[PDB]
Amino acid sequence: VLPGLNYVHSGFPAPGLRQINRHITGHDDNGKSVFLSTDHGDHHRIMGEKQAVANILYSTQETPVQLNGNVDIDKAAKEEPPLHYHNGSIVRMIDFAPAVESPLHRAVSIDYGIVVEGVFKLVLDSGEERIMRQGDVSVQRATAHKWINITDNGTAPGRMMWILLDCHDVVVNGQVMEGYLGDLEKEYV
Amino acid sequence: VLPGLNYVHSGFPAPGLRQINRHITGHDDNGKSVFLSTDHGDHHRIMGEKQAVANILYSTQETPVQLNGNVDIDKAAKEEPPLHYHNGSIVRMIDFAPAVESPLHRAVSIDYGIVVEGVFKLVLDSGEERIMRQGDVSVQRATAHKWINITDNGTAPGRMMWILLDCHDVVVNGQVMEGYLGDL
Amino acid sequence: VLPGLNYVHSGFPAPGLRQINRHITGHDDNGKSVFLSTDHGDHHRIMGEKQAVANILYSTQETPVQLNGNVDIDKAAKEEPPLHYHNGSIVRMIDFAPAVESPLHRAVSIDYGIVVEGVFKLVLDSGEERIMRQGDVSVQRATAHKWINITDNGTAPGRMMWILLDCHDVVVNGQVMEGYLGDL
Amino acid sequence: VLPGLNYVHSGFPAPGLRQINRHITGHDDNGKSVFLSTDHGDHHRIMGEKQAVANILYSTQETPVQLNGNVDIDKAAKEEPPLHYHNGSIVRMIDFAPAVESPLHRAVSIDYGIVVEGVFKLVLDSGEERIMRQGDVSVQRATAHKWINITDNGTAPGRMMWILLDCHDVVVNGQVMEGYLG
Amino acid sequence: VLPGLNYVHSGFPAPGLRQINRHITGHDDNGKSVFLSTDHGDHHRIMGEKQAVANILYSTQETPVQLNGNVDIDKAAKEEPPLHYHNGSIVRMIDFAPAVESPLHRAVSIDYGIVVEGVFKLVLDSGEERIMRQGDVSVQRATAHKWINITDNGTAPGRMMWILLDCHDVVVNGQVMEGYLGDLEKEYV
Amino acid sequence: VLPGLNYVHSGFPAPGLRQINRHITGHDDNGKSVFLSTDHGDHHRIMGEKQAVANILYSTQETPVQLNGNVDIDKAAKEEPPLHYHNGSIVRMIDFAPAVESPLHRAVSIDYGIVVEGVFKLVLDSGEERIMRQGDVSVQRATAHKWINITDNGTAPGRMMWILLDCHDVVVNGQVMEGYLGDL
Repeated sequence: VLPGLNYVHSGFPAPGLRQINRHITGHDDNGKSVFLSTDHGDHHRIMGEKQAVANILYSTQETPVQLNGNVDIDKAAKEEPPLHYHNGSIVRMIDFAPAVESPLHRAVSIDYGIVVEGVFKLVLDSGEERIMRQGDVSVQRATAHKWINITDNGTAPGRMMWILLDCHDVVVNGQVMEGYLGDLEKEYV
Repeated sequence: VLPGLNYVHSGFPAPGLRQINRHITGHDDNGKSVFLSTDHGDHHRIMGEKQAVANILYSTQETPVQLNGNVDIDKAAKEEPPLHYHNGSIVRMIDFAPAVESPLHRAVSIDYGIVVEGVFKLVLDSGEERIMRQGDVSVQRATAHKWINITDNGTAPGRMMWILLDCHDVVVNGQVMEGYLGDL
Repeated sequence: VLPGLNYVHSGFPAPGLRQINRHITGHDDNGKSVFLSTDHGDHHRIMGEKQAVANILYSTQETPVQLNGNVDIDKAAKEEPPLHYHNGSIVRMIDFAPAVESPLHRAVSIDYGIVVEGVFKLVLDSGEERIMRQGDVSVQRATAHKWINITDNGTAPGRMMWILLDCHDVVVNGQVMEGYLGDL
Repeated sequence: VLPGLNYVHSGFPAPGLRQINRHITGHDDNGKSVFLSTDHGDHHRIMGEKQAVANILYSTQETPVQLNGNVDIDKAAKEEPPLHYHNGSIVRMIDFAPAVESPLHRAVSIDYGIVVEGVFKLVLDSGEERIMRQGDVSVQRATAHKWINITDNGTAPGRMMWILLDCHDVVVNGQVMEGYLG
Repeated sequence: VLPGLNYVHSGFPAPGLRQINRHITGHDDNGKSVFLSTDHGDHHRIMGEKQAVANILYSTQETPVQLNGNVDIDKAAKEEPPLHYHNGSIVRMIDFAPAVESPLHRAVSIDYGIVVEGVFKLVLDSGEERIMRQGDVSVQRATAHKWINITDNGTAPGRMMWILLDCHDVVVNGQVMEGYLGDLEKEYV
Repeated sequence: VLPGLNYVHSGFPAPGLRQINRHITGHDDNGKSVFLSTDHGDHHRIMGEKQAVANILYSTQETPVQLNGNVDIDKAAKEEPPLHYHNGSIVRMIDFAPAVESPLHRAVSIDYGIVVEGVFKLVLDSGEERIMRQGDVSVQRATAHKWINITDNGTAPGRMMWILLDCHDVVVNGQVMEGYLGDL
């Protein structure tokens, strides 16, 4: 019995989770600050056997970010970003079906994670774990981890949000700690 | 009478809001991923007349981030960051006392904002406004803006979180839109 | 200014409200009771200027209900039902944008209503009114009424669910109280 | 050992669940739509060894419903309805004590069910199941089933509401699927 | 318009508020500690025009309390208690209909109060005021005050609990701050 | 492993629970009722290996309480109170870390306890148990017991509040039911 099989029958948001509002601000051609768009995000991707849906709320591809000509908005909208942009950022929101586990993986990236709804178990490859509840924040520094939805004893969906930044390769005793994705590689090709 | 006057009496968290847990992961000498610390953030700063309190959960000063020797941790904890870091990031959580309202201002920054708890009204300098409830996200693109806590008709506290990133100067029709800190 | 202009930007569900699961049971080869469908409902209809979205959870067009060969399933899915079915039922769920309110209307219908999420004001053409919160239940006996979403002082979406049954024309003082659809 | 033994100690509502409002509208003598009632429902019945309590919010005994002279209100309040009405409807609300199970049963009836509070498990006679959280909707088409209240790992109460309508008898492979009460 | 007119149609609890569980413990004839009762409280009382309902969870009429022979249980169930007991305690829970105000009054007793559900406003005779949300605690030291239910802009019910203990008379510069109940004398003894 | 080991890293409130407002009223020099203080309680005390934290909201030391000259306020602030006060009262609030248990103990006092947030299990020395959810009240009459935090399957913090009053020694079969603190 695979957890969360076919739970996500309508893309984002997953059943039991609220639809969201993404506001994007900008400047008109008279210098006034205006609201450019209100939507449900972008680049909704169904993951696993319909066990989770991802939602890319924004992305940047350069540092510092160029906002003139609304170039940043169109680079974010015209292409589905990969796991992680070099010298840039991605804001990734994921809806988890009940009891759904992500594979133990490592992205070479510093990742600010915040639980938006539910309870999540952050497990590392050393066995160490932390239970993270709503509002809890993590600073994942290119470490090997897996995320586990444990909301209501594995019967409720949960939602998490990540802001992924670029990092240099972590070296420990002259050895580069290599990034790997396991079963998550099929979800970003 | 000033909104939120002497509401925050014990720093972070503000009355009515929950204490947080911040987890920072790292690497041990053998090469396994380990949890380096669990705490309530860093560099708490009272704002206004005890009308708010800020919480700096992390910050980076270069891109790509240098993680070796835990130097990112050291820089993040050594000194309180300014409004915004060139070629870097800041995670800033803020608790608002009831009905507390920020000054109209512009930071030359792109800001990812999420409403962690409460109901906030985002006001831009053109009068355009959007009410933001828990879970709603904004991409503030170097815009002159104002944040208003309106949770439960101005009787409850609210909490926001921003991730502030470095951007180039926004130039509209030849004129640099310069950022002002302002005051109400 | 319209109460909910362009709030519902992605159909059902409305922003701030949860996606649902609709489960339909049935019988298989050898008379085992099984699940036939788990979906988001059927017959989504944007109402107003994206001020509301309606969801038809189920409907029947006859009494008693004919279930053999799954004909009630086919009828319920093959065509979007009207306001109400003669000799039938409709399970219609509606999401209201903030402060959105229905026009003063009458249906020749006995409607069971339950507030699923939010707070609503039910006003009759007499002026009498009642505030209904979650779990509260209404039996509208072919009366002329309004529904006003008032959740969080007009800043939060709400959701109602109705079961609409057919009824005979109500007659007062020899007058048939004619149903009218008001504005919408 | 019994899941909800002696939990419901004051009728409706059960400990941990909210008291409700039921509003019934009607017409006065000059045609104005007015409110006739505000109460806690009707025909409250304790079930089992005080493991649950039912609340009948309304019922109709004919289709289409006859509203004139308020004879429907009279019929709905004068006698406790049975499990279901022929050519009729019943709105039944049930507060489940923690972990309380419903017996495996079948009624010849189409039931619209909505979780009002808590988390329930819907098990059918073939073993298949679906977990239903607040706001989820089920259409029970004369199938054999049970309801298990699993709210907060069996330590919290939950509340369901059903609208039971009449159906024709279900025949599969020439056999009429009989009802039973387990 | 009377704020909570005919809102409490079925006594305790008020519509929109939860029925409760009061557990009372004691000792068996063998010295082991046991649960003596589980119920919805005692001495339910409708206040005003079905505008509120009180629920007296327990009371004591002596200091220190005598628990032998269960005489404190019988004394608490035998009579409905007055506003406050001399040399004793009263745990009074009150369900407020939406927007219901208590009258300005002064009970000569120190009252611990906690908001159980909703948002209440505590206004004092000088006009000073505090908004009290679920979880907040007030220590009422024989002051003249009034409680206002403002839950969800006066459209939702709320619930307060109090523990009323005996105090001496408050004397300010020779003057006795005398008790008075205003409109609330209707609802006691 | 020890439940809640090092969970409460920043005193009161524990991570996951809200900061509180304690309001104390009194009289000014003219005889008007005014608010004397708005704070987070008093006498915060960590318990166990950072597994819980207690917050003494108020206390009295005499019956009836003396309030003139604010003597009761001073007596409540100047000393951290013991387990219970003779002829007096203690309002004790305690924040439990996930899955945290108190030892089987007896205090010779009558305790008015309410669940502020979470779910607790009250186990008595006879093995009988009750599950108490938010808003439920217990009257403890000098009985041997223990408190278990079972909030969200042992993974969430909980909060109780007691009011302890003095009581005469309980005698059962000519033997005094001695109080004891216990050892896990």
